[PDB]
Amino acid sequence: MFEARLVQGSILKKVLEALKDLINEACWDISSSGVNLQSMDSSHVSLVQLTLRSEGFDTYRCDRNLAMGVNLTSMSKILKCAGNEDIITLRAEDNADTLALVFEAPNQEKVSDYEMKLMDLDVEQLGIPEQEYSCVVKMPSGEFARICRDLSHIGDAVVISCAKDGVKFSASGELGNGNIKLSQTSNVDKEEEAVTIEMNEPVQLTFALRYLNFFTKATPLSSTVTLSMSADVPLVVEYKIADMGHLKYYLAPKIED
Amino acid sequence: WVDKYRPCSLGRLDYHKEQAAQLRNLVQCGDFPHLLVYGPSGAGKKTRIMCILRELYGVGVEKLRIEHQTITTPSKKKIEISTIASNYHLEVNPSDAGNSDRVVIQEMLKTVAQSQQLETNSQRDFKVVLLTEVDKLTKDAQHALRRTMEKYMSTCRLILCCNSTSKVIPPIRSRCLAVRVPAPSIEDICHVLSTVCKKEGLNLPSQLAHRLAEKSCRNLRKALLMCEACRVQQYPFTADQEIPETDWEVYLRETANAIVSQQTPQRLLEVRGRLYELLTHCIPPEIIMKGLLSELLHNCDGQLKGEVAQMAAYYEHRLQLGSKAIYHLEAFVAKFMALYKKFMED
Amino acid sequence: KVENLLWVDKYKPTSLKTIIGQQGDQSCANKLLRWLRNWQKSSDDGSSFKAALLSGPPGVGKTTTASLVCQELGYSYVELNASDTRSKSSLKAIVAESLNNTSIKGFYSNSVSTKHALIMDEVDGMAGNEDRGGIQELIGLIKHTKIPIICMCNDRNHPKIRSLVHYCFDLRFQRPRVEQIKGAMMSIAFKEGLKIPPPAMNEIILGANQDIRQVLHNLSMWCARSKALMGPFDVARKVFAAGEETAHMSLVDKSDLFFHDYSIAPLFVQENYIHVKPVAAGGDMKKHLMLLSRAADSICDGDLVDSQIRSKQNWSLLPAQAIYASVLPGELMRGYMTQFPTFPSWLGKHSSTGKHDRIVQDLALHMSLRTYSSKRTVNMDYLSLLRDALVQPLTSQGVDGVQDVVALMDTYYLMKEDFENIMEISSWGGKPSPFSKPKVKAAFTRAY
Amino acid sequence: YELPWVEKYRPVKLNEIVGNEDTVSRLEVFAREGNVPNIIIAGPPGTGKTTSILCLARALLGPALKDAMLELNASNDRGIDVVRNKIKMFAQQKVTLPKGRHKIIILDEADSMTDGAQQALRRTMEIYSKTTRFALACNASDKIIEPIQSRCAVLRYTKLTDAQILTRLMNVIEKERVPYTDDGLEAIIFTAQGDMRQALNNLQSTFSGFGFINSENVFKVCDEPHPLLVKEMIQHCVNANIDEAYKILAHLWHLGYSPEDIIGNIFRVCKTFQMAEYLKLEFIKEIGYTHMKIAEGVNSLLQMAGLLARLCQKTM
Amino acid sequence: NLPWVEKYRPQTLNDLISHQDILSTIQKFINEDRLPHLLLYGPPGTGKTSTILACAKQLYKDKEFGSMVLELNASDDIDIIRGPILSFASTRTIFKKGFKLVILDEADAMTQDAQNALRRVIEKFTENTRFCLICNYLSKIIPALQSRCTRFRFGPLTPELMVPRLEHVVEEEKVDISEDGMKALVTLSSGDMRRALNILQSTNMAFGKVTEETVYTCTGHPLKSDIANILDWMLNQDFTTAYRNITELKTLKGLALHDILTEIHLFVHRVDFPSSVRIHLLTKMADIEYRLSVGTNEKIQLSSLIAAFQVT
Ligand SMILES: Nc1ncnc2c1ncn2[C@@H]1O[C@H](COP(=O)(O)OP(=O)(O)OP(O)(O)=S)[C@@H](O)[C@H]1O
Ligand SMILES: Nc1ncnc2c1ncn2[C@@H]1O[C@H](COP(=O)(O)OP(=O)(O)OP(O)(O)=S)[C@@H](O)[C@H]1O
Ligand SMILES: Nc1ncnc2c1ncn2[C@@H]1O[C@H](COP(=O)(O)OP(=O)(O)OP(O)(O)=S)[C@@H](O)[C@H]1O
Ligand SMILES: Nc1ncnc2c1ncn2[C@@H]1O[C@H](COP(=O)(O)OP(=O)(O)O)[C@@H](O)[C@H]1O
Ligand SMILES: [Mg+2]
Ligand SMILES: [Mg+2]
Ligand SMILES: [Mg+2]
Repeated sequence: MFEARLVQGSILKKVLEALKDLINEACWDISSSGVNLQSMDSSHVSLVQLTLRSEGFDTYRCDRNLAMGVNLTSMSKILKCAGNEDIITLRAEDNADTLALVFEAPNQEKVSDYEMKLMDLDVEQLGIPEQEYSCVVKMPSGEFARICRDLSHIGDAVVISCAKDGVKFSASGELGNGNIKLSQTSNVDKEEEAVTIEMNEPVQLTFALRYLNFFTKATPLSSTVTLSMSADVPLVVEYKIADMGHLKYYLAPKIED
Repeated sequence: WVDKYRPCSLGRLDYHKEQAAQLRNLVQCGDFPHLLVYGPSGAGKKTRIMCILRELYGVGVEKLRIEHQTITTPSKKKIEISTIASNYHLEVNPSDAGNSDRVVIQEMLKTVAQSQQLETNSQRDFKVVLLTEVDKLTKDAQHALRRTMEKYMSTCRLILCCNSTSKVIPPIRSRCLAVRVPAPSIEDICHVLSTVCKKEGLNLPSQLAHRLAEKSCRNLRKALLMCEACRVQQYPFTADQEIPETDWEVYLRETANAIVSQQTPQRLLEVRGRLYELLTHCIPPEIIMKGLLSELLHNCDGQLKGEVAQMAAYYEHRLQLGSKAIYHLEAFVAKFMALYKKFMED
Repeated sequence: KVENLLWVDKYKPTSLKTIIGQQGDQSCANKLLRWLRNWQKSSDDGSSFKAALLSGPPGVGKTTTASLVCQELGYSYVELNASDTRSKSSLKAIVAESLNNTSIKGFYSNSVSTKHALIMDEVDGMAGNEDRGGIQELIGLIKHTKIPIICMCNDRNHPKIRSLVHYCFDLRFQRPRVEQIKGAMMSIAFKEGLKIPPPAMNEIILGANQDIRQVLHNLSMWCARSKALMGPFDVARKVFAAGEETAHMSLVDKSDLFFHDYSIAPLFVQENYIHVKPVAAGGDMKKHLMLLSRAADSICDGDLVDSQIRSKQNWSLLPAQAIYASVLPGELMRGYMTQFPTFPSWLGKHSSTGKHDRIVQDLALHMSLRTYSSKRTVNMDYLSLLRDALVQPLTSQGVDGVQDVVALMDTYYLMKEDFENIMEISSWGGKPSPFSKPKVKAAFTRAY
Repeated sequence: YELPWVEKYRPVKLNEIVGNEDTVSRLEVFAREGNVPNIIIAGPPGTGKTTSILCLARALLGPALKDAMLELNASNDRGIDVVRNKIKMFAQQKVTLPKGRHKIIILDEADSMTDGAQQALRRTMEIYSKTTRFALACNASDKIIEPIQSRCAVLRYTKLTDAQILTRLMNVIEKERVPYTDDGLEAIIFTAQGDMRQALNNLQSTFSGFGFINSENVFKVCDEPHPLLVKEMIQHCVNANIDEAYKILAHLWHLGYSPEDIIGNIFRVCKTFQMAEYLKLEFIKEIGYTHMKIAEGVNSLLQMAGLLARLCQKTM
Repeated sequence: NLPWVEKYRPQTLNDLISHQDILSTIQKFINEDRLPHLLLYGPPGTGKTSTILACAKQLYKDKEFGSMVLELNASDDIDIIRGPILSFASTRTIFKKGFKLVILDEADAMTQDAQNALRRVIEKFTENTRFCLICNYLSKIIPALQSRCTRFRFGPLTPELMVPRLEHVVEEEKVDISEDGMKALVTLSSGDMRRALNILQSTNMAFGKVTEETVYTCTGHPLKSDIANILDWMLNQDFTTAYRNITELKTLKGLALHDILTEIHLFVHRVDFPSSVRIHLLTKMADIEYRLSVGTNEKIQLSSLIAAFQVT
């Protein structure tokens, strides 16, 4: 039996509204170490890796390593039934067909125990190796979301150029051209908004904006987004969780001529 | 060169000159009516129609294109049709849609009527919707044609190019000026052949042109093709050329001769194979029946010809009611064998 | 141990040398393999296309062919079935940004291989209001792509697909010959421990119309009936017998013989009634011919009833048809079948007629200078004279075949495909085309 | 509210279906071993298609029938959107069944699905065949597109002989103790025409309206042209007596029997009649011709009288 | 003003005539709460939509009649089944306890797919909604659907039964009806009380008196003497003078060839022939009718009919 009680319930909610539009159905790999989720977009262009460590869950109990396929749309539809203050308890039997989610209101007698129906998913874990990226840009999440949502109005392809002095996003569409250059920030009081660009070689890649806008749906997860990027490897948009794990999005570059 | 010497102006026609002057007077006066032009195949209905269009609109009626429209049946069986169109007319054959000929008429007439509302100013205030092969429209489609012909009378005129109007509803015959294009005489065919060869600069003699005319059987296109085909093989033109005939004429003739030769089921099976080879090449069953019946009547007795003629008429009639033509063709053959053997033996 | 898998999945073609249909030099699977292997040179004479269109009858191996081809070359494909919505908006929001993009399977593999391709299966299912504007956006994607799109259809002669074939390398799967499927299914039935007489195997393969999936499902049901311890050919042979059905059959039974497979029984009877020798007509050919004519009359009456039932769905005339097309001829031809109840062979002739029809219609539409007749013999005689026009220059002089072929091909707006169509279209009686009756044809395809 | 006999006596296991011994034998084999293929059961109405599929699904799954079976009637929305969402999410759904058992998706009235729905159902049938099995039922097996028949075993069903309907009718009578007589049972079997559900419905309606079952009473609730009158009319036509056959014909026309009904009964009676053989065939030919002419729309009494005149002049 | 086909409608269930067995059985069904789905079929004007409406008004009240009875015509439109019918049958009515009633008039104009859907709807909700289908051709109804429900053939009304109601209507109104005007009304009605009352009212309102001549002129029905004249021209004249006479009569009054042919058939059966001649007349007339059904010239078909009669 796998039972995981999480007091910070909202996290789950947010995560599922972060994936439910990029991924349609995923395979939660539960183990005594935590919860992992590696899942490729249906068009084989974007990959997502979620990790929630067992030390972040208020109570964690996994006996045998489960691998439960869920329909992330159905899971989001179930989790939308929980208030932002609820204590969420996932529970699943040895090899059950259903996953019981118990939302307990914090200070009431209202306890709502739903029972989602798992699906059959035969996915293979892609092997992503630990890399040392050329350009790592740690910026505020809202900043990146604004950048992507703005450039989506101009054109449907963002050219990211990570030079020495600062990163520069660019786009060109039938109504004109635009480019947001983003300079590194100084050692000024607030820490979260301090842009931090650590580069080794000036890289330049071209990515699709549809998937970047799918990525930015996880901005409420954390305030700082980390863009790792090297030549001819997928962009790595990483959002930390509140000391529970992380959520990384790999986006593959456009075809260069 | 069949398409290389066909005239393009009503004053340039080779035969039926009084009718040509009449048609010119018609297009000259106002309010061009709905025309129903008919007459045996290969007599010049399309030539006269194209000349009428050249007299009606400018010469821009020759710079045409080929549009491919899709129609939807009262179910999901989608059908695709071919409309040859110009800047002032549209020639569609609303019969390839086998039994969905009622919707193509409505939709095409509607589309042409609405396109004429987009600044038709060249010389006339209407367009022409030339429907070829009208006598094969279903009655439910001819009724729609009747309705949508008046519904959009003011903006588009119709020219129905059929032959042997016998299967055209009187409601239509009463709303179209009947232009009748007879088959040109033997002498007219001879004169147009001599004219074509002289413009070609050839030596077409006076005894070969007459053989071409008598073999063409008042069909001008057949005569022109035979003249062109006796040149691709033996340019010098003598009095006794072996003027060729199309492949299927020969096949249908040898099939009839085979039916006449033997009267055994082992022969009837080979005749079934021949009828399949004929049907597969998409030649109409009525043509098969008429061509078989002729060569058969050439090999019967005067007392038997009546029964055979009535048998062919009966079977052909029934074939126009069923779906699989090979059934009725083979039945006709089997019946003729059973009759001819009993006649010859006895 | 119980099996949780069908035969259609136990004995699927796990490799490429196992596709029963095509293992030849230039077949639908090797042509596609060679078009894919050197697709990079695009961005057979099909190296100029950006997409393939595998089309043909059901159950022949199109899906398996495309999957195994994309799998042998290390490609990685994204299949889009008909159970996936593919309207214009959905299509250009799902697969638009993936065509000119790199696949993440190209970096992270569990070896690593680039060359991502797309597979658009069941492209003729993109019909109806749900998939509104699918084919238009699909050709708009094919026009601007950077990865090989492999579209699969089911009937190339479709209105929506006719606007798509102009952009796709056109492959066409043939129904596999009966001997190939026979060898394969005999090997399979041997693996399974099921013994079936080869005649019954030929019967099963023919009744299923050489549909390998259907013959596999039929073998499964056969083995099921075997473990439990009347086909079309059998009933078609039981209607023209004499000696055993004297008291065994009545009008109800003879009328029921039609109802076993009432959709195909009349065709079987019309095909096999001619190989019978009426016991009533004891060798007297004058009576045997008369019985044949009477049976033919009855079969035409059955055809009339059939054409009447088809139009308005009036299933109350089924007994009348059973009387005209199956019982009557029986009593008229009640002798002894000679050889075998051969297949009706009318469906193939109707399909070939539809092919010749559309071929002639296309060739005639290109000759729309100032003359046209949709599909009549008017065009069959223009096109016979065009075939004798074309072949003449080359028959008589090798040096003028090119000049005249081009002059005519461009005077009437014709192409090389049109040439091939006009050549083996007017071959009556299996007569060889006057173009194979040598050295100039090689330079003829290369210089055109 | 008591439920009808068509349901109170519905067979709950395949040993009680009397329809087609060979096909039901195949299905019992499948209910024993357990690895069914996608099956399309096609046949005339009332013969036990829905019942066979339901009993097969029950015997396969067992107590997981609430969890592993999805039935979709003709009264349910089965457009392309339902086929792409509900049926697909059920095929993908995980249910743990014994070794050889599979989930079952019963699409009753499979001939009522539009082509788009079946096209969207093809690949769902094909992909998930490792855990999901489909069981379609239909009457017109040509309304199902060819690619769906290519991935199904097409099990044919045929009408029931009179003996089978009689056995089941006696099994029901024994349980209900309804007073009957042989002529009444022959009347019910004549009005049934193979439909085993029609026979039961007529039995229950007759018993509930009147009680005792006799032919006089059976033809008081069915009320089609009494086969004795039609037999007498055909007999007069055999003796070349037109003026005495038109008598019965105009009598039947007086009571307002539609000519389609008159021709249906004339055919069904002239088929199993006691004439010669050649004469019977010469009669059935003309009756078929007139049936064609009436289905086409020429349904006046003059056409029936012309049919009688032809039948008379066949026997000089 | 108000038509007599509505003023004299049978308001109760016993005011129905000529169907005493069916009416008694339906009344017994009502008394015992055993009312099954009903299929009322038969020729027009015989009392179907009145039988079921009387049964309804006996079953519900007049204020429950809007929320528990769905009177739906089937000739307006598969969507009608899963639409209003499935949404009416599946839902309860809030405060009323008891089944509902759905009355599908013209239930044979439904396509076969709609009848499959409706058969499943019926089979499902069979204890809170009773269906009553109404049709003229039971042959048009799918055998599946008809199996579900008990069938009642409302045949035509014999003239003995229907004459008393016409006599009551005549006495209640003021119609000076002759002793044969009633006969020429019963004959032309052909056994549907609606047409009988309609013809009677319209003729009494147009001419003012009903007799054997006035009704024949108000309905334009070909008089018996005219058809006798035509048969005499055909039977006792030259071919050409019969063609001329028949054409002149056929154009004098509005007369087609279908009606000529029908009446001439009835006469062929009336008058005495050698009984081997009427086999020929009947065959030829039944072929001429088929020939006319396909849209042919009537000038060649009339001549064919005269040729048929020239066997004499
Ligand atoms: N050439 C073949 N060789 C071996 N098995 C075959 C072959 N063709 C079909 N099969 C079998 O039939 C099954 C289905 O074949 P598919 O290739 O899926 O048919 P299909 O061409 O997709 O037909 P559609 O999609 O209905 S038009 C496979 O799983 C194989 O078991
Ligand atoms: N072969 C049979 N053996 C026993 N009872 C049968 C048989 N066929 C039908 N029945 C009875 O008839 C009832 C209805 O039969 P169904 O299984 O509904 O037939 P069906 O094939 O569904 O007919 P449709 O769906 O209208 S085409 C069942 O509840 C049984 O009581
Ligand atoms: N048995 C009857 N008793 C009394 N009046 C009747 C009877 N039958 C018909 N009528 C009268 O005829 C009129 C029409 O009868 P309806 O019941 O409407 O016939 P109908 O069966 O509905 O015909 P349809 O709907 O066109 S098939 C009614 O208004 C009554 O006045
Ligand atoms: N007046 C004419 N002068 C010369 N050739 C003609 C004339 N009329 C018809 N033709 C010949 O007939 C050919 C086509 O006949 P067409 O006009 O199509 O008649 P139909 O429509 O009956 O076949 C033309 O290409 C031309 O060769
Ligand atoms: Mg496939
Ligand atoms: Mg059923
Ligand atoms: Mg009514």
